Amino acid sequence: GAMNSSNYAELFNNDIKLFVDDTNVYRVTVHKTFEGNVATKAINGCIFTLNPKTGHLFLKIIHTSVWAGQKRLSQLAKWKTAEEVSALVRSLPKEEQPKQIIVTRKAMLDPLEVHMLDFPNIAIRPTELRLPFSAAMSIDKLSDVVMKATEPQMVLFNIYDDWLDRISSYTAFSRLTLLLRALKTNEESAKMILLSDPTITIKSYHLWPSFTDEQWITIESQMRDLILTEYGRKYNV
Amino acid sequence: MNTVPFTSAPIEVTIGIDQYSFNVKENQPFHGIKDIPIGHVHVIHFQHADNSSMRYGYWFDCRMGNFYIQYDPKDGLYKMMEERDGAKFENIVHNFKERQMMVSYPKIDEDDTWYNLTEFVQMDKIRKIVRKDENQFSYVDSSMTTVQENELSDPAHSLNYTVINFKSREAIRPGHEMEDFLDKSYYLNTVMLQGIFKNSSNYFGELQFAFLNAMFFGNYGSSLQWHAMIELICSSATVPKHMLDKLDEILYYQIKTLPEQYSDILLNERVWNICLYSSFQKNSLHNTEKIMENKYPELL
Ligand SMILES: Cc1noc(C)c1CN(C)C(=O)C(C)(C)N
Repeated sequence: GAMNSSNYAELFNNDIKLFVDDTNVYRVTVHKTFEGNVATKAINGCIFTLNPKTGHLFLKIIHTSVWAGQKRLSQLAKWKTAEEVSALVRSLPKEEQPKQIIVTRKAMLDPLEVHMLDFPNIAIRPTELRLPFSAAMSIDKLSDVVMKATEPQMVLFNIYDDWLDRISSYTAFSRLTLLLRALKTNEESAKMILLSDPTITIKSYHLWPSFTDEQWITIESQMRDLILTEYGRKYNV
Repeated sequence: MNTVPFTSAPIEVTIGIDQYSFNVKENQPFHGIKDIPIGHVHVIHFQHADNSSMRYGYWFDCRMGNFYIQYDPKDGLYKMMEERDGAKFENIVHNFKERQMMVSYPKIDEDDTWYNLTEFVQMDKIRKIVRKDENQFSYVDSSMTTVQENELSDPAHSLNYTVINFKSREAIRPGHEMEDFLDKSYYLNTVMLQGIFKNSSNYFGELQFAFLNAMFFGNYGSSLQWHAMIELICSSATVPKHMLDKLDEILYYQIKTLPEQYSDILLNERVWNICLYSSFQKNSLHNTEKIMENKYPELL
């Protein structure tokens, strides 16, 4: 059934699984028209499909042309997400296909179940975890490839860089969710923390800076403080 | 007018015939039901006084044979049997009539209720849902499961309703996933009506039979089938105008007949609110919406 705190280590077992987050598929800016009405302008979006064990990210870029002349875009976006995830699964060799797909929002369950009828053995699950994957577009290199796209495109990343050489998947996912939670709560502070020391760079082939094990402990502590800092500023505590 | 004679009534029982019912005491001199209208299917049903567990009964059509009930003390129920000897049965029915040992099917002349509940129900279709080919009548009870229920366990004792599943490859055309899931017209009109049922009359007959088994036996899988068949129409944007108008009449009489006090277990809040207030047909069921709002406003 649902994925939660109780069955959390299941994420890092050897059954292939993917998280799917549709938050950033349909993105708009809201603006005034010359006549003083309101209108939206879509901007490019993305499906965030992540293997939490390996770090493999299948970033399907959603170009604004897919919305042209369509109605009820917020509903269409869930179905387009499910269409693209189903297409991804069908594109993978059988031994790479997931056993389970965990959607971060329950409104994705029926769209994905219907698109995956051909795969009755792939379990479609919700989660009670509040995961911060919406903040994916705060990772500069991901945001850059989405905004520069002129057509539909799939781009493959490892969201853990080379961390798995040194830490376990469980620890890597914990670091990722802490980083993303901070970027989501205070993007400016979070990005300040990540770049404050110019001697630490992001490799061309990486998303995050090349911190030593010791420097990651400092960074991780600074991110926790931020989440608590913002939490006080927010609630006055 | 036809007659269902009884050899006796050895155990106390509430006997139903269609929407009517009466209590018979243990060893009371009861020998059956006369003046049964020809032209309709009928159901004769039973609930023992000492074990209200298991309502059970028999669907029949008096045009297809001479049927009677005798209690079996071994299997502990009232069984329907066919007498092939017309002469002997006609004689039995006459002698019992003369001794006034039969209740009369109590139909008011103005009253079209039973016709309205069974308009599309045919005995030949009942016998394909309820398989026991050696008898001309069909046994149903409270506990019998449907083919669909069994897939999710004795197959010979099942209700073979047409399986309806909105998240199935039958319901969803490859490449029309969103379209077919949000607007079930393809599934209704091509798969079910053209493909399986052949016409709306057979569809309505199964819908009406499912309701009657839900109401008379408390049969849960029958209730599921009835609601699924309603929901498939209501969730279709393109339905022939004659089917919508007939559905409104069918449901109106079903809601009218339902015991006010069984609504909590015979009516699915989600389906009815969806069908009356959200679906494509939310404005096409005027009669049904009015009786539902006046009789069961809590459900909504
Ligand atoms: C009562 C009733 N109704 O039809 C018939 C026939 C009967 C009586 N039945 C029990 C008979 O005579 C036999 C013994 C042949 N089953």
